[PDB]
Amino acid sequence: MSLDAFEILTTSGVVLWSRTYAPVNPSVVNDFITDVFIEEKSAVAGSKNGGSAASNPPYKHDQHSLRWTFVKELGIIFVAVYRSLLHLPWVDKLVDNIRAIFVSLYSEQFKRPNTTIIECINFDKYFDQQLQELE
Amino acid sequence: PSVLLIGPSGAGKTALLTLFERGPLLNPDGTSVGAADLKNPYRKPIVTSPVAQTHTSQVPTSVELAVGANEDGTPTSYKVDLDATARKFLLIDTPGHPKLRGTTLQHLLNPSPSLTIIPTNAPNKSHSDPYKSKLKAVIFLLDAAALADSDGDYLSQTASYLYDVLLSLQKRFHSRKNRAPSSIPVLIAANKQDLFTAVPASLVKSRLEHELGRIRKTRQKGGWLGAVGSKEFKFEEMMEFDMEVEVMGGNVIGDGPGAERWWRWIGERI
Ligand SMILES: Nc1nc2c(ncn2[C@@H]2O[C@H](COP(=O)(O)OP(=O)(O)OP(=O)(O)O)[C@@H](O)[C@H]2O)c(=O)[nH]1
Ligand SMILES: [Mg+2]
Repeated sequence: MSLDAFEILTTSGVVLWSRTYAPVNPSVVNDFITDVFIEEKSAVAGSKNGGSAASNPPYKHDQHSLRWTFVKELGIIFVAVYRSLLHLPWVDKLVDNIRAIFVSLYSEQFKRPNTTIIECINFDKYFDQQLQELE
Repeated sequence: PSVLLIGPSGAGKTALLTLFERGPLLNPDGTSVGAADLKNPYRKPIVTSPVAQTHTSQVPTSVELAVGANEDGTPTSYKVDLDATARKFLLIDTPGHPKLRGTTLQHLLNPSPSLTIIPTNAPNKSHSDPYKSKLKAVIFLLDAAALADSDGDYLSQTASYLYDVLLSLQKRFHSRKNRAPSSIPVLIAANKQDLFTAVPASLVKSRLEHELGRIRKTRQKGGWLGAVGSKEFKFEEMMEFDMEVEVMGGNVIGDGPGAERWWRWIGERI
């Protein structure tokens, strides 16, 4: 516990799944995708990798940017939230594999084209099981 | 059967989209209409909230939506389930970031030729039957709570975007050649309306005209959106170009006018 909020949001912005422990300013993540995906100054698609950036002022100040995963086929992004350079590497282990669970369980659903609705409601159970294994 | 959602980031563009889809999915009391699990053929996905958390859209998303108009009903609400007996249309949310606005406008500017088909899984430059992507309406969504701020950057940059948006459609009218002109009615929607600072629609209409018109003057010194000769720019001038411009309020979240007024505008226009 006590490492803030985890979010699972689509390329187009909708948040499929959210877990929030501390109140996190929306703009934090909002600033994050703005630079990583829209302006793109210092990022390369990968798993468990670099997760660093500073946005400049096309869209605001930005902090420096958690650790994150991208699934191009499904267009979902996985953000686990640091506390400004506090940490414990488990989230890395957490965030990439945790896409592997989420993808596994709901990968089929992104195929349906008409809607932004992926119902992943039972997920939280799995999530807890995972959180403990890293303690 | 397409209506374009347009506006700057934070407008609640992507979130309004979410609101309309989950409408039929939960009864009043925000109940999941489908938690009687294990109905293979028909069961609608369970939804936990009438609108979901969102962050800034990095891509257009086109979403499936049906408008009910039971007779005398006008467009019925977006929260009534249907199972058909409905006009069907595509609501396409779009990115608001200034970098991502441009592609959308290219669509606005070329009339029929482009049409309005987005190559999903990305931007350009899984269920198949005779479907179309006609463009009959465009919605411009703004934050009427942020508009209140004295920083006044929002109205200026927001009105500027609207200026292009309205301007492109104007160029679209001059593109009737591609002999088959279509009138594009535009809804200017003042969102974030449960917030106390939310600027009233009438004011948003009035401010925009003032901001837009000045921009033309600002740009003219540097085409002339609206009338060839305008003492001042009104939305009413845009009619000349077959553009029904309407300022209407609403809120995606919280207590307020609701989104139905918008929704009623949309159904009347497909
Ligand atoms: N209180 C309140 N919040 C709203 C309203 N409409 C939208 N929001 C919130 O505004 C936040 C940002 O809006 P989004 O829809 O996610 O962003 P966007 O409008 O798609 O704009 P982009 O950044 O270009 O993608 C969301 O968290 C919404 O919950 C509203 O009417 N009232
Ligand atoms: Mg969005």
